[PDB]
This record gives sequence, C-alpha cells and structure tokens, in this order.
Amino acid sequence: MKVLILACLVALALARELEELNVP
Amino acid sequence: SLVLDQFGRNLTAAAMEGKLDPVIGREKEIERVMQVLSRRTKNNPVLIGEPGVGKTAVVEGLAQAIVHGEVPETLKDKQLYTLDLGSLVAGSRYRGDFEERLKKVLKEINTRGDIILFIDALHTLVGAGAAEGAIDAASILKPKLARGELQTIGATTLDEYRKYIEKDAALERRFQPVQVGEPTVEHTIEILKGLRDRYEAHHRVSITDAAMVAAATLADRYINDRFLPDKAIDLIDEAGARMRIRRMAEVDDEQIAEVLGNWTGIPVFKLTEAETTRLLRMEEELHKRIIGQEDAVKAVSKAIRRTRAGLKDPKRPSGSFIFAGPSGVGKTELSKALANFLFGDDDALIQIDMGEFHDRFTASRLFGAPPGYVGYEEGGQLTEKVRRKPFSVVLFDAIEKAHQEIYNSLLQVLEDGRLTDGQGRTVDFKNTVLIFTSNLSKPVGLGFSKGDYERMKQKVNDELKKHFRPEFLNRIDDIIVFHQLTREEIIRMVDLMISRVAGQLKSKDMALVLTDAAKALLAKRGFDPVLGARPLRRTIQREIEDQLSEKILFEEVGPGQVVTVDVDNW
Amino acid sequence: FKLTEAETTRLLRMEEELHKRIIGQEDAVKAVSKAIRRTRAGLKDPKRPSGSFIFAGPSGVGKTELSKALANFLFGDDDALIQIDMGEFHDRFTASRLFGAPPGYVGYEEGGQLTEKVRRKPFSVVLFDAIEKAHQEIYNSLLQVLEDGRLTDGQGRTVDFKNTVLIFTSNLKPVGLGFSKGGMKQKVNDELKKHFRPEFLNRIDDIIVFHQLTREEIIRMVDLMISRVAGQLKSKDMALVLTDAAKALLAKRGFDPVLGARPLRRTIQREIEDQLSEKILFEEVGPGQVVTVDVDN
Amino acid sequence: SLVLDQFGRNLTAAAMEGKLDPVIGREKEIERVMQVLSRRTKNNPVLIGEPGVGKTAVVEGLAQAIVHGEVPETLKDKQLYTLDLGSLVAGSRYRGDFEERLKKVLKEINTRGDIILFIDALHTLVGAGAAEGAIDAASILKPKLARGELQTIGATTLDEYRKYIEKDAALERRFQPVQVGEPTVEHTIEILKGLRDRYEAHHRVSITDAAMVAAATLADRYINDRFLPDKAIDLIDEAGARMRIRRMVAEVDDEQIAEVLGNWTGIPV
Amino acid sequence: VLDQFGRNLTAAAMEGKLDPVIGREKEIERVMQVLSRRTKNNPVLIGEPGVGKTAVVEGLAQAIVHGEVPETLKDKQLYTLDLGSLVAGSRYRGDFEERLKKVLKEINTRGDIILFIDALHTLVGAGAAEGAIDAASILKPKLARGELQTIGATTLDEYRKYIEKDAALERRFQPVQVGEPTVEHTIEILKGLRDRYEAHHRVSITDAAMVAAATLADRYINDRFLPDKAIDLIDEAGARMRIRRAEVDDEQIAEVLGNWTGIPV
Ligand SMILES: Nc1ncnc2c1ncn2[C@@H]1O[C@H](COP(=O)(O)OP(=O)(O)OP(=O)(O)O)[C@@H](O)[C@H]1O
Ligand SMILES: Nc1ncnc2c1ncn2[C@@H]1O[C@H](COP(=O)(O)OP(=O)(O)OP(=O)(O)O)[C@@H](O)[C@H]1O
Ligand SMILES: Nc1ncnc2c1ncn2[C@@H]1O[C@H](COP(=O)(O)OP(=O)(O)OP(=O)(O)O)[C@@H](O)[C@H]1O
Ligand SMILES: Nc1ncnc2c1ncn2[C@@H]1O[C@H](COP(=O)(O)OP(=O)(O)OP(=O)(O)O)[C@@H](O)[C@H]1O
Ligand SMILES: Nc1ncnc2c1ncn2[C@@H]1O[C@H](COP(=O)(O)OP(=O)(O)O)[C@@H](O)[C@H]1O
Ligand SMILES: [Mg+2]
Ligand SMILES: [Mg+2]
Repeated sequence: MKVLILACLVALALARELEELNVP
Repeated sequence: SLVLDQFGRNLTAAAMEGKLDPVIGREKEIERVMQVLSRRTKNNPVLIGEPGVGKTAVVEGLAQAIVHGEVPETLKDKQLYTLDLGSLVAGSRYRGDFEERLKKVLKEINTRGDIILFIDALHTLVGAGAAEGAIDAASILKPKLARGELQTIGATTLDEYRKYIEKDAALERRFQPVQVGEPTVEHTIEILKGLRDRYEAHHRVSITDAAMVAAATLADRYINDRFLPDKAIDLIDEAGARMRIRRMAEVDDEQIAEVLGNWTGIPVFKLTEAETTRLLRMEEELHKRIIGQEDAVKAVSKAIRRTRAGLKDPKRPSGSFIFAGPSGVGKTELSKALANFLFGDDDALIQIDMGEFHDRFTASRLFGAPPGYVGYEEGGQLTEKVRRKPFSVVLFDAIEKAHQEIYNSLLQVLEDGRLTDGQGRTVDFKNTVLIFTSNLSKPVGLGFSKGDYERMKQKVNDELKKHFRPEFLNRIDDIIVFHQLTREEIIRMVDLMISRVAGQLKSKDMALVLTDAAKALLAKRGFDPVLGARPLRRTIQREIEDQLSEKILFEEVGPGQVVTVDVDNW
Repeated sequence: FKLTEAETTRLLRMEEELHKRIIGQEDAVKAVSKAIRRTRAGLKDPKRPSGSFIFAGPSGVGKTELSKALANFLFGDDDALIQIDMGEFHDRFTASRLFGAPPGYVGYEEGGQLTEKVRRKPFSVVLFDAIEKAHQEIYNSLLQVLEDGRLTDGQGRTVDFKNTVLIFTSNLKPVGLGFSKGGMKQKVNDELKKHFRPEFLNRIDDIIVFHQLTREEIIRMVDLMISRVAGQLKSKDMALVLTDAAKALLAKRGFDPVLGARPLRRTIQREIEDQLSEKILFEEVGPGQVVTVDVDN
Repeated sequence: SLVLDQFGRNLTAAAMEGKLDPVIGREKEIERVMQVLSRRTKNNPVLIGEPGVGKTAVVEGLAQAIVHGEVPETLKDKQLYTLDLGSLVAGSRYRGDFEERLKKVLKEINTRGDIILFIDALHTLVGAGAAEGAIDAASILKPKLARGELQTIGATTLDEYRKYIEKDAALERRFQPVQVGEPTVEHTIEILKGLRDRYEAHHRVSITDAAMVAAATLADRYINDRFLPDKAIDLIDEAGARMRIRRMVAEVDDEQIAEVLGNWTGIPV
Repeated sequence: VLDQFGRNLTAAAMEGKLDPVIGREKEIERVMQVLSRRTKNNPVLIGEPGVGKTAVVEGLAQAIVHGEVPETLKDKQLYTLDLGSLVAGSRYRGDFEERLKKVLKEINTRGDIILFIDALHTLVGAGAAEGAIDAASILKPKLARGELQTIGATTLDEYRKYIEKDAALERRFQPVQVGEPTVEHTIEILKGLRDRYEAHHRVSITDAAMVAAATLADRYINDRFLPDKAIDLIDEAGARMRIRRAEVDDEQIAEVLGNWTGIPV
C-alpha cells in the first residue's frame, strides 16, 4: 500500500571498440 | 577537393545537379543560419528541432541558396559538405586512423577555405573515436570551433540535444541553437506546393491543390506523434504511390484521407454511398444486438454520424458518454455493439476494468509510472492502447467502484482529448468514443410518496451529482439514464440469447428452433424489472442450455434438428 | 526589443484582442494582459516570473480558454501553451514528471516533462490545468518556481521560469449552507486558503475568481461556437448562417449559471450540428450549398 | 551481391528455392508494404504487430511476390535481403570495423539499386555496433532512410516498438508503421488451409479440413499467451508431430488436435 | 558446433559415457514431440534445479543411438551448449556475436545439430541489452522457422521472469514441464545409476541405502530438489567409503547426511 518501487536503473555495462597497435 | 568527397556529400554540388528537393518556406531560418555562419568567433549553428520539421532541409535550403545567389557576399560560393562521421570511423582499424583522417579534413578546410561542414546528427559527434573523456571527433573540433576558423552547421533532434550535446556542455558552447520549429498548417501547404514537382514526377500522377490542403489539415489533427513538414509529405507520397500501384490520374482529398485511414485507422475519407447508408442505418444496426435502449442508441449514433460528417470538435473526443442505469439492461452490451459497428468485433473495444481501480493509487495503470519507477518502460494500460488505436471506443466498465482520483486523470481526456503518459508522450483521445458505464434495486422509495423510468432518472442524475464532481459531468457530452427492460423487450431478448445458443449448436452441425409457446415461457420466467436480462440469461442456462447439454451426452439429441417444445402453458 | 509600431498598438489592444475569444471575464483578461504589458515595457521583475495566476472559478467559464487565448496572442496558436494536466498527478511521486528522475533511476536521461518544455521555450504560457486535483505536495515543488523563478532539474539544471506566465486553473453546483442575502468569491478565495498551503498563495501574483457567465455573454458565446463549426469544419463549400431567433434559441437552452458555456456547447451538438450531420450524410443539404438555420420552435 | 550474401540471406533467392511457406491472405498488408516501398522519400515500412502474427511472414509473402511478379514494376526484380545485424557486429573487435561493414553493405545497395534491405528485429538497430566511442547503425542509416535512397522493411513487436524505436524519435520518423494486425479466425483457417501441404509433407499425415477449422477456433477460444496466425499452426504441428512420434496414413482430425490442446493448457476440450 | 563450447551428447551416448536414465520416458517423448515439429521445434525444459533436465536430454541423446527417433530426429547429433561460455571472454564488441555466429554457421553447414542450451534466463541479455545484439536476438529468426532446434532449460521463475516477460520469446520456445519426481520414481533412478556408482567407488550399495536416501533427503533437506539430493547421498557415501578404506547401507549414507545439516549426532 503506497510503498513505491524505486526502479534504480544501472549504468550501462557496454562493449568497447578498439584502437589497435600496428605491427608487421 | 576529393578528401571531403570520400568522407562527405558535397551538398552544394547536389544543389547544382538539382538532387535536392525544393525548400519552400523556412527561409527566415536560412537567413538565421547565415547570420550565425557570418560571425567571428563561434559561427556554428546547430539546427535543433523536433524530428521531422526540416532541420536537414534548412541546410539543403541553404545549399540551394549558395548557388542561387540568395546567399550574401560573406558566404558567397562556399561548398557545403554533409560530413559523414560514420564514413570517418569506417576505414579505421588502428590507433590514429580516425584522428588522422579527421585532421585530413580540417587541413583541407584550412586550405580550401570555403567549406561549411554539416554534421547531420551532431549528437553522433560526442563519442566518435573514443569515449567522452578521450580524443574523439568532438575533442578535435573544439579548438577549431571556438576560434572561428571552422564553420560547422549542426542538426540535432531536440530530444537528442539534451541527451548528448547538453550532457557534455563544452561542445554546447561551440554551437548556437538555431531553433527550427515545426511549420504551421498554413505554412506546410506551401511546403507541399514546392515539393509537388518532385512527387508528381516520381509517381507520374497529378496532385490536386486540394489534396495538399487536405494533407496538411489531416496530418495535423489526426497524427499526434510525428511533425508537420514530414507527416504531410507521408500522406502525399503514400497516396502518390497508391495511385501508381493500381495503375501499374490524380490525387484527391479522398486519396489523401484513405491513406490516413490506413495509417491511423481513423475513417476520415469521404463515405461511399454503400457505407453512408449504414451510417444512417446505425440505430437499426445497433438494434440488431441491443433491444430497447432507444435514447442511448440514438445518442451514440449521433456521436458517430457527427464524426463521419466532420462536425465534431477537433480538440475533443468523438463522444463522451455515461451509461447510467439498472444493472443488466445493456450498458456494456451497447458498448460492445458500438464497437462491433465500428470494427466488426467486440474485442476491439478497449474495456477498462474500472471496478478494479477501487484503490486510490491505481491511476498509474492509466498513464504509466512516472520517471524513477518501474512501469516506466510501459506507457500505461490506456495510453498505449490508444497510441496504437486512435479511433477506438474506450469502455470504462462500471465506473462507480473506482476512487475519485481515477476520474481526475480523465478530465483532460474529455475536454482536451489528451492524456500525457508518465514517460512524456501525449496521446490523442480526440478520436475515441469514451463510454463510462455506471451501475448506479427495490421498487419503492424510502418513505411516504406517491411513487422504472419515473422517479429513477431524476434519482440517478442526482446520484451522479453526488458521487462525481460537477466538473466531470460538465465534460461528458451525454448522460443517458437507461430503461428497465419491459416485458415486450425481454421477449425479443429471448430471440437474441437463443440465437447464440443455437449458434453454439451450429458447430455441432444442428440447429435449435423454439416455439412461440416456449419463447413466451422463457420470457415469463426470465423477466425481472430490477435485474433485467441476466435472469433471462440464467433461465436459458437453467432450462435450455444445460438440458440440451445433457441430451447431447445421452446421444438423445445428436446432429438431428432439435426443436424445444413447451411443457404446458395456459 | 523595443516594440514595433504595430506591436505597440496590439499590446494596448490586448484586452480587446483577448476578448475575441474570451466572452466576458473582463477582470480576468485585464489581470493577465497587464502581466504581459509589464514584461514588454521593461518592467518585468528579473527574479520573479512574468505572471503567476490562479484562475479559480466555476467549471466551464473560460479558465483553460483564457490560457489558450493568451497562448494564441503571444504565439499564434494555442498549441504553444505548455499545459501540464494536473489531474494526472494524484500522488506524491508523480512530481518526478515535473523535474524528472533523480540520479540513479530510470528516466534520468529525459530530465523532466516541464523543465525541458521551458529550456526550449523560456517565453511560454505554462498552464497547470486542475491544480486542485494534484497532490498536496505536487505544488509544493513550485515554491521556488514562483518567487525565485527557477526549478532545479533532476539532472542538475536550474531552468528559467522567469520569462514564463504561470497559470494555475483551480476548479471551484447551486447555493451553499445557510441563510444569505442574494444569489461568493470569498468562498472561492478561502477554499484556496484551506486547500493550498499559504506559502503557495503568497507567491501567486493575482488570484482571479471568475464570474458566472451572464445571459448577455451566452448570446455572444453562441456566435463564437457557431464560428467553430462554420469555416473550419464547413470547408465543404457549405456556409452556415443562423437567424437571430436561432441564436436566441440556443442561448435560452444553453444558459445555466452554475456551469456555463459547456451546456451551450452540448446544446449546439444537440440542436445544430447533429441534426446538421444527419442532413449531410443523407445529403438533404450537402457540399456546395449554403445552410440557413431557421428557428425550430 | 557477394557482400550482401555474407551479411544476410536473400529472401528472393529463398523464394525461388521454395524455402518460404505460402502466405495465404495478407494481400492488403503486402499491398501496403509495396505502397510504402514505392515512395520517393522515406520508403521504409515497419511491420509492427503482436508477437507471432506473421510480421516476418508478410515479407516472405513479398519475396515470393517478386518471384511471381505480382509486385508493381517499381518493385520488379528486387532482391529482398534479411540483414543479419549479428553478422555485422561479428568480427568487429576494433574501432571502425562495424562501420566499415555497414558502409560496404550500403555501397553495394547504391551500386545495384534493386535491394530491399529487410531488417528483422528493427529494435536491435538502435545500439547495433554501439561501443565506447562507436557509431550505432541507426545513425549511419538515418541519412539513407530519410532521403529514400535505401529501401528497408522493418519488423518489430509493438512492445519492442515502444522501448527502442519510440525511445529514438529520430528513427521513428524514417519509417512507416504498417500495422500487421492479429487476423480473424476465418482468415486463419485460410492461412492453415494454405499451409496444409507444408505440414502434410513434414509430418507425413493428412490433415482434414475440419482439423484446420478446429485449430483456429480452438486456439482463439482456449489459448491466451500467443496470437492467432501461430497458436493455430502450433496445434497443427503437435498434432502431426505426435503422429510421427507414436507411429515412429493416420489423419489429423478434431480429436487429434483437441487431445493436443488438452495436453497444452489442461483444458479438456 | 565445436567441442570448444560444448560436447556431443550423442557421441558420448554412443560410447556409453552418459548416465543411464531410468524413468522420465514420458518426458523424453514430449521433447521428441516438440522436436518433431516443422516450425517452433524448441522444447524448453521447465523444472526445478536438479530434477533431471539434463538427464532427460542425456536419455534423449541415448535414444538417438538406441533408435527411438521419429525419423526426423534420426542421426541427429546433439551438441550441448553452455550459453554463458560464449559470454565469458567478451569485454569488446563482437566477441560474443562472432562466437555465436560461428556456432550457428556450423549448424547450417553440418545440418543435424540439436543444441541443448541450459540457462535461458541468460539468453535475454546475453549481450549488452535487448536493443543491443544479444543471443535473444540472433537465435530468434531461426527459432521461428524450425531451422534451429534448441532444447532449453529454465527453472519456472527464470521462465516467468525472463521469457514470459519477453515478447516474442514465449512463442518460440515451447514449454515441456519436467516435474519433480516422487519417492518411488527416485528409487528407480537410483536403481539404474547403481551400476555406475558401484563401479566408480568400487563399493556395493545395498537396496536399503536407496529407500533411505529417497526418504531422508525429503525429510531433512529443503533448499534443493530430490533427483539430486538423493543421488548425492549414495555418491558421497561411496567416496567416504573409498576414503576410509566396502559396503554402503543405510548406515553408510547415514553419517553423510549428518555431515551437512546441523545435527551433532
Ligand atoms: N521547408 C521545407 N520545404 C520543403 N520541403 C521541406 C521543408 N522542410 C522539410 N521538408 C521536407 O521534409 C522531408 C524530410 O524531412 P525533414 O527534412 O523535415 O527532416 P529533419 O527535420 O531533418 O528531421 P530529422 O532530424 O529526423 O532528420 C523532405 O521531403 C524535405 O523536402
Ligand atoms: N439492451 C440489451 N440488448 C441486448 N442484450 C442485452 C441488453 N441488456 C442486457 N443484455 C444482455 O445481458 C447480458 C449482460 O448485460 P450487459 O453486458 O449489457 O451489462 P450492463 O447492461 O452493463 O449491466 P451491468 O454492468 O450492471 O451488469 C448480455 O448477455 C447482454 O447481451
Ligand atoms: N469565457 C469563455 N469564452 C469562450 N468560450 C467559453 C468560455 N467559457 C467556456 N467556453 C466554452 O466552453 C468551453 C469550456 O471552457 P474552458 O475549457 O475554459 O473550461 P474551464 O473554465 O477550464 O472549466 P473546468 O472547471 O472544467 O476546467 C470552452 O472551450 C468554450 O467552448
Ligand atoms: N498470412 C500468413 N500466411 C501463411 N503463414 C502465415 C501467415 N501469417 C503467419 N504465418 C505463419 O505463422 C508463423 C508466424 O511467425 P512469423 O515469424 O512469420 O511472425 P511474426 O509475428 O513476425 O513473429 P516474430 O515476431 O516471432 O518474428 C510462421 O510459421 C508463418 O509462416
Ligand atoms: N532418470 C533420471 N532423472 C533425473 N536425474 C537423473 C536420472 N538419471 C540420472 N540422473 C542424474 O541427474 C543428474 C544430472 O543433472 P540433472 O538432474 O539433469 O540437473 P538439472 O535437473 O538441474 O538439469 C546426474 O546426477 C545424473 O546421474
Ligand atoms: Mg533531419
Ligand atoms: Mg478547465
């Protein structure tokens, strides 16, 4: 009864793209 | 020269080749952009606006104004480039292979000197080579943009300006918000008149001057999630492509309006003679499955005939009704019958169980939860059923069991035709038919008096004034007190209820026929003025439905034609 | 900016241009027209909002219609009216629609449905329709809005409500309890003192209790509502002409002091434009023909 | 051509090979798709619909309408590709690999010009190839979709159209919502009668006409977690799949589907 | 499908390395009934954790070798698949999706694969989100056309929270309810498994041990289910006998139950 649910959204755990180090 | 060609579209060369659609109107903003571009230190107009209002058309209108000579002598003969940030990221693998290629761009703009970049979708600029706290396409441009040695027009959706540009407010400084507002109805007519040549040529079909007056007015009031200088073009092209589909003539008011009837669901087209007879025969078609209740059948037929004739208020619903009366007389049967006239099925009726809103806090089922609460991913159980179906009959079944604070969420529903959900999206109820059935017995008063429909209409009208606020009954169009079902009306409801029982027997490959002695006996045992048509419904269940349900299982009545005959009467 | 010669005359005509839509309600118009004259004469208080009004009064006499006539005056359409329908806010926690979610909760990125309407348009008429039907601490979130002129977003941005005109249309049947001569405004004023928290009433610039629409104003209201159905909804090459006995019959049927102008609007869709919609579908009188309306009885 | 084959499946070539089941009905829905696809700008339909009503089946009806030539001439000889967005994210560890793979798709579409790029699960486009510093596949396609230089059909659940396409209000403009509705029961019987030969051939059973009439009326009356043009096929399959099971021909009848539905909801039908 | 992310349960069943499955013969028929469908042939095994849902499939993988197939499940290899093992090792973009498109490429080329994925609560949100590319967006076009036969396993709560809350995932996995077995069914499980436990521990498990292990486990243990809490008692008692060294009875499984639960004697 009128106890509110508090969604509490997480920060985005997401992928990462890459700069790569060039080699021969 | 060709460095910008492989990462951007030369939009000035697109205007010389006539590849840009003619931007008619929004030239008070093309001059506003040129006032920002001719500045000294920060000359970078971001075109913010609602999605579809012609933000990227202003720059296409600017790139046409370069080659027309409409441009002043401070931006005269400047090659504009729509820089594709996705093409700058593409072709990178290694470290620096984005940041080198963006410095190749700015080395050319320093060299060539008449370049106006257009970052369409300027929110893409933050986080384009790495994260926001690293070297990306934003952090490279920020020393160039604040000096004024780089002119860069941006364009961002207003919702995406607060989420990505204003989130890192250092980039927001370098740009000037040039507010691109939505066109008016009168302004988007002449937008469509200039665009008529490009869509008459692609679809090989003429477009009437009336059809673009139609596609501006019909897109304004009957679309409430898009924006005008795009949702009007949607009605033109889909009717333009409807005409070149069937011919594989011209585009009328009716050709635009039957596209919108297939896009929303709202019947805004001019009625054919076969259909408009059914609109005049609406009472007699509603009386096919409701019996009696003639002042209510007239009242909801007046609301739809006013809607189809186009005489309803454009800022209000099609009809707002309270169906008050004794229980069982067809408050909900009629709301299903009205939903079968308009659609064909009674599950297209949006039945809101309004008796289960007895708590004072279930109003969040109608408009969703506010931000910070789960139930935010869901816009609501009422808003999202009309965001999908704008032309509806929204039945609020048995309203007098809910709390007074559920009614207050439905005030602006009735007067303004709006209901903004918790996630910030107003939903038009301007095309719904809002039915509020109220169940508000003993065939005497309390005390000494001289006295159905007499001393009950004035009774329940004062019980609505007592239960509701006078602001809610103010907004309801018609309040129809319902009659108690008379004896001659129960006899015709036998014919309705048996014909479903016989309809249950058509699947068993038989049919049920009743005699006039036996339909009278069901009506004599099914009549009750204070509970009407459910004691008839129970009598057929107790004396016809289950006794035939036994005789099917005896194999006594198989698929032969059973006739139910009276036991004895008179 | 210093006003155009046309805009100077229009703004002195501001009462008589807002009376093109608002029939009657004369002190309601010349309380909200003076607030725009203060803003445009360079006499706006640079801390306080431009106008702060409680349009209290009886239901249907033009509370929302004046907020729309004001928004059409200042912008050209009443769709530029920021209308926050306060009946949606029934409990304490829908105040997170005024300023958005706090950090760490869903809907934090969208940052409010009132604050972001004013970051785009800081000059705005902000309508709070049916503010009585909000919770007792929805409007306690607007106690810095109406003196300090700003509301801190959940994301952390104070937004200027200074150049806005805030309007709180509160909704305040026949005679009250007991013996009284005649038959009111002080009943409406003191009900605001019992409902609203007098921190909120001191921040309101003007509390305007609206009038009953008189019969001489309902006759003028008939001409306004017939002007809706003709010309905007009878662009079918059809013209709607009403005889002066027909507008008198609509006024005698649509006039009840206690509601005002919605019983007139329900009368027109019961006498005029539902009988007319039966005549268009039957094509008794159809597209390409002038409709006259003679008096029925 | 070869670029599109490794990032998606040609549905037109799949309709030549007869790998797409017959789409009986949906004539007015495919006509609405071909109407939207024949536009000059924003020629991008989205089959929004309840989950299982045949959203991806309408496009399968379009892929075999191109092979039959029942399309208009503006959509004749179109190659309809189901764009596998997972194939584009696959092998995109480094920055700019996804954005290269998506611009290589679009360079082939501008070259050929006869490509209708069906993107099933269009809600997955918002965030497709979105990394820390990347460009999502929405923002690459938004200039293409707005100018009508990329014909693209979407197919999105109505629940998944709120959460990911109406939360990206720019991308919602670029598309046209073609409401694929839940069909009526009489339409579903014609769906089931048209799919009679596909499930006769795989379950090796003859399925009678009353069994098709039952499994549309029995599913609509007694199953509510699914939608009509699917929960009716569902009763046809587990009818015939039980006859492949217990026999290790026998006709599928009203009794053969009611005993499936009795073992389905627990409702004795 | 490689042996990197799972193993071939039919090649294990051909070599006889899987557990003998006594009981659950009716549930295997319901899995074969869902797998014999032309479309949507995806049986999710809804049952409490450790009721024998893999033991349904281990018996199903034997039934491929034993020839109890409906001729549409004939010579179908059944590679199990840890869906979380594809997730493990993904911090960069296209790490999960490449290893998921590889294992779906090795089904179209090979052509007889029946995936057994456990943990379908992990399916929703296997990538970043649903608007992102997850395994509950890659599998779904092939789970509606019958071109991909995946056998699932949820609990009942994971099925309610992750699949019944997911639109367009209820219709692609068809529920097969693997129930909680009774006490006599559990003894018959133990009678079939005893040729493995008496040959692994090199002990002799008496008949009195199993009638006690199916009774004492229900009587004293409530956080975990029967066809596992009863298998465990005659497993550790064989290991405790191997450690103390041979015959397991209702006294040898006795002190094994007393080790865990807070019983001093
Ligand atoms: N002033 C205008 N004159 C002519 N056409 C216009 C005008 N404004 C928009 N359009 C038309 O709008 C269509 C494309 O939409 P528009 O350019 O408005 O998108 P937008 O405002 O850039 O929206 P978004 O930010 O979503 O891309 C084109 O057909 C274009 O010609
Ligand atoms: N006027 C009517 N016409 C046709 N059927 C009616 C009518 N009145 C009642 N019925 C029948 O009575 C049954 C239930 O009545 P209905 O659904 O109309 O409820 P209602 O009038 O809203 O009353 P309440 O909500 O108090 O039960 C249905 O079988 C319906 O067909
Ligand atoms: N002063 C007025 N001038 C013109 N029309 C009026 C006026 N008052 C009422 N009307 C007519 O009746 C309608 C009701 O007016 P309005 O929307 O302002 O109601 P309100 O006073 O806000 O009532 P409520 O208490 O229900 O909110 C108007 O839209 C108009 O059609
Ligand atoms: N009109 C139709 N004609 C023939 N088969 C149809 C029709 N509509 C649906 N089906 C069949 O019913 C099933 C519907 O699944 P389908 O994926 O096509 O629909 P959907 O609603 O897009 O589902 P999802 O959202 O899961 O992709 C398929 O087996 C399809 O072949
Ligand atoms: N007929 C059977 N039913 C259930 N479990 C069995 C059966 N035969 C053997 N087992 C045992 O089941 C276990 C396999 O795990 P399982 O019970 O399938 O886990 P889950 O039920 O959580 O999927 C092993 O201990 C195996 O020996
Ligand atoms: Mg744009
Ligand atoms: Mg009002």
